[PDB]
Amino acid sequence: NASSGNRLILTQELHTMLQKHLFPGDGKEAAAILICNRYEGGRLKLLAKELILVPYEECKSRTSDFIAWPGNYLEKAIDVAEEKSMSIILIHSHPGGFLVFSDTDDSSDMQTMQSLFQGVDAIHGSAIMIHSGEMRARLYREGKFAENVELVTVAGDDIHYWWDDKTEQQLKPIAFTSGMTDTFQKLTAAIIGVSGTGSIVAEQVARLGFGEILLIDHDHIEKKNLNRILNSTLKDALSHRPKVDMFAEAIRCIRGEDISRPINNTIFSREAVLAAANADVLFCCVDTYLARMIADRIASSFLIPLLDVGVKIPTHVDPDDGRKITDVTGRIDYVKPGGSTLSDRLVYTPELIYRENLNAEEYEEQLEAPSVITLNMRAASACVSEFIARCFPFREYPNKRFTRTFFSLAGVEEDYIDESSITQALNTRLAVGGEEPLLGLPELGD
Amino acid sequence: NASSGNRLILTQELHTMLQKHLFPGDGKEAAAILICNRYEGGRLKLLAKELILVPYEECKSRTSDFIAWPGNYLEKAIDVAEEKSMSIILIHSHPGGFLVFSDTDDSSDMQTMQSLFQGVDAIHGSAIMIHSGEMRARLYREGKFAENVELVTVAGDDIHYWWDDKTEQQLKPIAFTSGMTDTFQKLTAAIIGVSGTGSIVAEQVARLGFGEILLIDHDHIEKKNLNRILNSTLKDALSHRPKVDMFAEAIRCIRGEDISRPINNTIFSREAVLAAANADVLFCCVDTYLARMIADRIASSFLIPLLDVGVKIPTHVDPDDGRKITDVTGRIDYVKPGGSTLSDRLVYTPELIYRENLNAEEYEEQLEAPSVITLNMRAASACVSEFIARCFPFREYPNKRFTRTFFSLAGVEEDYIDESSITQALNTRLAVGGEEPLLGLPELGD
Ligand code: NA
Ligand code: NA
Ligand SMILES: [Zn+2]
Ligand SMILES: [Zn+2]
Repeated sequence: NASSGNRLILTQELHTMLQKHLFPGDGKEAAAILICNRYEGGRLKLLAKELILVPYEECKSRTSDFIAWPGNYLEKAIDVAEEKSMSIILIHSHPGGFLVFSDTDDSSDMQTMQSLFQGVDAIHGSAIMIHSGEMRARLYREGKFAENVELVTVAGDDIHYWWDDKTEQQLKPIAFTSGMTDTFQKLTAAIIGVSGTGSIVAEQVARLGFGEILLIDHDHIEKKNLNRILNSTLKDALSHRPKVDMFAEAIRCIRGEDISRPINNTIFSREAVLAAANADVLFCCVDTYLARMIADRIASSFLIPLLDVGVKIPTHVDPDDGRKITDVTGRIDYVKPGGSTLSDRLVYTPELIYRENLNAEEYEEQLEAPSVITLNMRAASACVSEFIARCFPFREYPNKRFTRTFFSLAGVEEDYIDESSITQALNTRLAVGGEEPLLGLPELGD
Repeated sequence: NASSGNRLILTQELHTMLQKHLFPGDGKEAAAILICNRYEGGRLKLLAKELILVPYEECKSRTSDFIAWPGNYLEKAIDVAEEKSMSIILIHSHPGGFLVFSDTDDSSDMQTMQSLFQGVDAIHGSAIMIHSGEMRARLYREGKFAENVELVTVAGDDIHYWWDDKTEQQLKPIAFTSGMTDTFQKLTAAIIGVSGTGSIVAEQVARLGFGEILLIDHDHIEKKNLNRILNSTLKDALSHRPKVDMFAEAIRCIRGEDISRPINNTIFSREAVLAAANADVLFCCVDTYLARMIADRIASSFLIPLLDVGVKIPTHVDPDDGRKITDVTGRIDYVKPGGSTLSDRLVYTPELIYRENLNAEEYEEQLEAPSVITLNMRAASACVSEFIARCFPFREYPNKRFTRTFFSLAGVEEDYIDESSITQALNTRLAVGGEEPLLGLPELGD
């Protein structure tokens, strides 16, 4: 499938360190080793986890077109990878060259990939980088060539997609053009919540040409939903139709192809998490602290960029006038793997999740923003535009300045927070993939 | 129908003058006369055109609960109305009172309405105002009571809807609540252009609960349209389905009721103009100078508030990088009857319309914003929110400050222009209704 391609994902931080080591300035090849976890869902994703730099002095020969792999650094990589059968990717630079593997590279790989597989029974591979930072990679199974990596990607402040070469033109597209659609057609988007905002995110993702669209929601269409959920009908409400099934069918009719994957479940489930982990981008549109935390942990664990959107209309009672709107607000948060998280930004806290679960049990035992499509659309359009701006930069300022966006329609103000202003906690789950218990939550354990 | 109610429409300027005369501060009743044109479409609309203030000194008696109508001012009103059979509305104030017609008012009307009809064979009526400016009115046919006016309205910087009293609660609703839906259910919206922006405007108007939705467009769904037009399907494109018929059917399914009126024609037609003139609000979403001028003239002629929206993505070729986005922009203009127009704001000019028509003929004889739903949604959501903000004020600043809105997503700036900063030309077509040739354009003549 156009939505079954494999992935090698590096964090921005690891990629920056790698590029700096591979291009010291003397124009000679240099070497490094990436040790990766894997997620083997509908597509294979290699998740860069550890980096070993091969010192220049340790390489018996370094020239502008060759580097000798010191055997003991292969062994050091085997020693890191052995316990969890991690994938080992050997990387070298092509200063003054091109992103093409040479005959020497092929013949070297034939030797080194057999050594790596004898050390660790796992998929391994090799990669090359040019000075710009762009990479190509390929994988070897049982120590013998299997396949190129379709996509090497880094979701930084800007999102970088480096595609395996084809005979067709593959220039980076400009925002809002048809090359944009070409990129999106090879990507998978996950919509968490087919909500007031999420149905609008999903509509845009569909019409922008994304190749696979996961829809995650356990809720149903109701009469109260009809003022907000795109594509929903009165008939849908009268049969309490699941939101994900309604929207999957809409996408099928819009696109002429069954490219949506409806998951009728809460995001707090093994089913939803394992499906979402396959995606190339997460859009979190569920207005609970729990859901935002799950999305946060998926994004870190599986190295997926995350866009989180919320809106609010707080009200108060005025002594003289009665109930009044207090404010009308929206928030868009972009989270890059290894950058500050939703937790760091206090979008949720342990206490807020605790109180929210208690209140849900109180509401269960016992058993103001009613018409808000305009606000939902104002926020959801900004949310998807943020993804476009990071894939195909078009703003007059660096994308890092817009890491958080807050707007008020009552105060007619919009403010931006730069990534560098956000304190970061230690991120223990980065690139751990599906290590059990899933996301560190025993409730999701196997 | 809930969409067949009649209307008495005053301009903000006339209403302000009327209220000032009716409430000089001595707490005694005062009197004035409104002379109105009419539009008799699917609903009767009285369009306030001229105002005669009855001087306090000319009234034989003025008390806190009575005023004597001087007969010669009825004759002056007859003399103004005679040529074009205009409707005459007698207005007096209720200082310290309520918006209820008294027995004295009923008995007075029985006399004066017969005199008015003997003078001018037309519908006439009477109205009352309290100090706040709120009004009630009723109409007399052949000089005898016929019916109350369902809605007296002034579209100023704020939009005022004064509804005929019912046994049910009728408090002014707060933005984004259910009372909002109650107001909208009695209104007619006209969507000019079921375009990238117009289909999103129409979707919001539908789900917000508007009672009647006119859709005006001659264009069809095509494959190139599927990345932008809400509710459109591949099947729609394969049969080149008219946009208005596609969207009318969507609205029927969404709302469970056939409340849309699809007009498969250009706005530059007698059919479209006469349909639009029935509306309570115009949304202009067609990106031609001609269409914006027609909408401008409809709004002035029939006293309809107008929201005009456009977006642009100018591009340029960079010597070093190739084609680049120059800017990514949107514009929302609110036009109130008697306020500055789209012409005043140079949204179109005679020269721009002339050149546009020549280029269309050049293109005819001979025979960059391709994927832009996110921008269309960002602009269309702001456009409908602007209507909400003026009907149910919720901003921390006066609505007049936001008469024009300009935003750039590339420069990350949004600017507002106040009505008071815009120069106004003489507005010769204000409240002339369907005087021929329609809109002053011989091409639309009968
Ligand atoms: Na970090
Ligand atoms: Na004027
Ligand atoms: Zn090489
Ligand atoms: Zn009275």
